[PDB]
Amino acid sequence: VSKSEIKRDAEELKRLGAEIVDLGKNALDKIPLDADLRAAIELAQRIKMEGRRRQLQLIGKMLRQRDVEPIRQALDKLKNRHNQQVVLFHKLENLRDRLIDQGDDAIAEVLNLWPDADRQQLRTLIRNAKKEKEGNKPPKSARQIFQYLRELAENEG
Amino acid sequence: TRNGRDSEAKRLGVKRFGGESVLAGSIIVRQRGTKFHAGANVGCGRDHTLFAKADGKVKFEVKGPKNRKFISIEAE
Amino acid sequence: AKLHDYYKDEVVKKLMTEFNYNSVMQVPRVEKITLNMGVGEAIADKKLLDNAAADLAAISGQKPLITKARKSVAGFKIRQGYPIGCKVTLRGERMWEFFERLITIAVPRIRDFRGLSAKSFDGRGNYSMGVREQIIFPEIDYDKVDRVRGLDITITTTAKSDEEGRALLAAFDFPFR
Amino acid sequence: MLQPKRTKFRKMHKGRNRGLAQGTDVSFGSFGLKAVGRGRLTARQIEAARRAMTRAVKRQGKIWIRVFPDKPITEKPLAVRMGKGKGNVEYWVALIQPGKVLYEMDGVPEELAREAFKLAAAKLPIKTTFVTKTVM
Amino acid sequence: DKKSARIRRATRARRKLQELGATRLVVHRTPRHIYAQVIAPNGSEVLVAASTVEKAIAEQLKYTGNKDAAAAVGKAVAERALEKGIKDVSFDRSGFQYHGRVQALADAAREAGLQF
Amino acid sequence: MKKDIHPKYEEITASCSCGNVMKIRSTVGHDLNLDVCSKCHPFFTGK
Amino acid sequence: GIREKIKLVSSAGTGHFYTTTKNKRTKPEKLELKKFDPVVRQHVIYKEAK
RNA sequence: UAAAGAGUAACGGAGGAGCACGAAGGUUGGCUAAUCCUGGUCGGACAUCAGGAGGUUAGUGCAAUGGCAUAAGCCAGCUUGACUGCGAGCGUGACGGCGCGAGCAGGUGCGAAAGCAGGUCAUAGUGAUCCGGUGGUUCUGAAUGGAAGGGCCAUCGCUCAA
RNA sequence: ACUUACCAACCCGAUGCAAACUGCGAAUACCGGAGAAUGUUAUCACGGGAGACACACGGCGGGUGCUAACGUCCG
RNA sequence: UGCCUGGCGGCCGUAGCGCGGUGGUCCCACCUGACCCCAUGCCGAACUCAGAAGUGAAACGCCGUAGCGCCGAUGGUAGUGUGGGGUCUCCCCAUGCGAGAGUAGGGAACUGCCAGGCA
Ligand SMILES: [Zn+2]
Repeated sequence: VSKSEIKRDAEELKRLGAEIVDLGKNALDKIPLDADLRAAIELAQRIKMEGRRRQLQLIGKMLRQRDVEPIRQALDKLKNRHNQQVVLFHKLENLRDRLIDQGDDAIAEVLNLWPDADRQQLRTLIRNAKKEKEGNKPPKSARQIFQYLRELAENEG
Repeated sequence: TRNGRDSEAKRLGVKRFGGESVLAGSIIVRQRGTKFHAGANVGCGRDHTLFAKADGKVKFEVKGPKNRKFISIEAE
Repeated sequence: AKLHDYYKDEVVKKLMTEFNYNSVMQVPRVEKITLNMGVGEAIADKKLLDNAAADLAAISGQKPLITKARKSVAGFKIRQGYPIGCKVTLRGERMWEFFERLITIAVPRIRDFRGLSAKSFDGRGNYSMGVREQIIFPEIDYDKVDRVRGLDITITTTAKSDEEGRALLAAFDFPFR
Repeated sequence: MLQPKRTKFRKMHKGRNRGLAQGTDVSFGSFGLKAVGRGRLTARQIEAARRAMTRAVKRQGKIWIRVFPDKPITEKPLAVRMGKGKGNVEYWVALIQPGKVLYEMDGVPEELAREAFKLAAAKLPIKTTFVTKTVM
Repeated sequence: DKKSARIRRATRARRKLQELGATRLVVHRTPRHIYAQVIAPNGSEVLVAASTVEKAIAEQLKYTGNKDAAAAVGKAVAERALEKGIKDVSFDRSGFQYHGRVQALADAAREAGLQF
Repeated sequence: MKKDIHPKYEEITASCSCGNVMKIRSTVGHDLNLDVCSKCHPFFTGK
Repeated sequence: GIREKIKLVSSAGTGHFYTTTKNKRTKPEKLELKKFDPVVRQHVIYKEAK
């Protein structure tokens, strides 16, 4: 509706692209980014400062022509700034004590709602979780419980 | 309504009038449509820019059953 | 071509004794037969048009043609180039062969028939019908029909007046109105 | 008041009042009023002149109108400098060139025509004259 | 119309050959006998013309208009065009599809030694 | 006429119950059973 | 924007390639197009249209 | 607006573009609509039409304009000339740039051939240089041989949108 | 099927207007050629040096404005 | 070389449209016989064939018809270059160029080459 209205909208997308290049390689693969865009990211930091502007012009160019919300939404989870991400972790730890203290009454909800949960391994993990807590041993396996639930949270496959 | 803007009107129109000699390959008239049709020894450009194909003097003729203005050149 | 012979031996001499035509071939002759078909809703089901073409392929001796939309209209959800109906043109010996099937068996089998129309004329001398329940024809089987359909048959004639069709169909023996 | 319901463009250039007349002679009635001066007629003036003469002529006869507004004009609102687009919609006017007929009359004697046209001539901002239809 | 349809479709070649400024060989079909003419590049005059109507060739054929007889009129017009010195013509479709009795018309001229 | 694109053209012998035997260019099949015909039809009596 | 720029590489062993644009969304199939190649002085097929 | 070469401004009036098309390009062949009359079934103010005054008021991927019957409008087969190196000459701008471009060498597609094809009927669909990726070039390679690096060519590299 | 102090599509004859309409269409301007006469080559190419890139008014044809302006912007 | 017909052109309505008459030995257009040579997103109206039995119905050519379309004066008028003037939003004067529309009138074509048929 206004040429300058598009301008600030496009410029806002430009600084978003400048945030992707300023993000580490290990966390770069987390976002569902296409290979064509991904390949342009690695060349962006290794190019000289003036070429970064051209690369920033590149990154903005084919990022506007496609959908942006899933990329922005996925980036928000990694930054842990989207509201649904932090509450998801709240319920993820809310089912820990619901499961680590009983071990039988909490598995029903997980299997009924999530069909990719390996109940063969989950029961054994709770067996170790009960053993370490009862024997007042350091929680060397409690961390792995959260990783498995977190991994299955976003379709581990 | 946010008006006040116009394009740069490029240089068209009858530009090589009849009775003058031109060298081969020189344009005669730059036109949008086929206001003037190519005639004897005259070629039509991609954008209907009539260009000469041989040396001579340009003459203007109105030929055809539809009274269409044709552009032709004769060897001098 | 038994009607073509019937046209040659009796029809031609009858008309010169009636309208005293100067030229023997000046008398108008049949040119072609038009069978026009239209489904209830083309966009609803394309198989209906395909079945309609199959029915027209059964009634005629040749495969019919599919017609495209003449012009798209935005208010009636019709797009340009979209197949909207089916048709077939018959030429050569096909006029005389198809004409006998119409008047000998097809028209007499029409339910509640009291006479074909005697007013549907364009003003020049070409005579047009639109008939319902094409199932009267024996080629179209009554068990394979999916719905009740119709057919539009028109005659093509070089006649210059509507009154001249009166005489021509009289020679072709249309019963009455 | 008189105005076309639909216009091709919401506003039109100012234009000029140069040139000669076209409708020198009346071709519908026997008597008519012809403009002698040069100026402009608005919708109000046309309505006022027609109303003023209508009260003087009985329904017997016939009345013709030869002037239409056909020309839009706008006015600039208060406390606005030069620019900010063109003016706002206030009213329209018509172009008048001296020599063409304004109103045409028929059906009642000349004496009533003189009285009727005299009453409507004053409310017109231009000097007019009376003419009689001739052969051909 | 029957005649206007072929006239309007053949002027595309007529303008093209006129622009090229080269002689053209034009033929029009008739359901009984076929003509054949050769036109100068100017178009205001002919150079050689030979048809099958002349009785010289109208006695050595079965039917006037046919493929078998088309190779005779085509050869005859080409034979008498050799001494003219033109040595070259340009064929025109003349609004008729290039197949049928028109095949032998051009083939006979090509076989006689005309470069087109 | 183009082959392999049009339906069959087999000769058939049709006959109405009245007794009018005629050969009709049609594609009904092995035989064509009819009940009425152009003749012997009560059209000129009903009107 | 929606269009994706693509490169057409000669099916021969040479590395000479041509540049062009095709909409992958509507035409995801690889192109079967042959164009002149100056290095081999002939006409060669071009493939791998992204 | 713009005053009959070109060009000509304003907070002058109306608008559009940052694409798309591997077909919607080329060749060859073929064809010609809006609107209305009569007749015709579900069918109505289009369904597709049979007969008619109209040869384009229809259409021309999109805003407008100018053109388009030899149709540039419509359909089908083959198709890549939307090719490589060029390109005398002309026009437009102060210039960078941009556009037209006959014709030459090679290899092609169409049709029998004459010939056409260096993109789309045309006019907006775009970005010069510096510096980055790829391939080629033994072009060069700070002692010799390499290598690194640099150069040249094509190429994707801007909301450089001030 | 009848009727009405209501309205009216379309066509016909006449009458106008239109920068964004032209079945028509000037005077001038512009381009080129030929020629007698005149004009300190006043014409063009290149090189050196500049200045300037804030114009106002009047007439003519216009845009805006009320043809309101010692009004603005145009040739 | 005289008349008629056909093809390719000159010019593009004084070149056409409409009405009436005329033409079939010859030159043209419908109409017949239809294994094939040419190929379809659909038949031999309309384009490709091997045939002259009929007809000049439609079309085409020719002649007349001024109903329409069209061309078009002379004068007049609007406009305008140059210079001057006025009561200067617009006009006049001297001179030059001269509209559009309308009227009288014209107009039912002319011409080049070649081929065929009748004298
Ligand atoms: Zn019976």
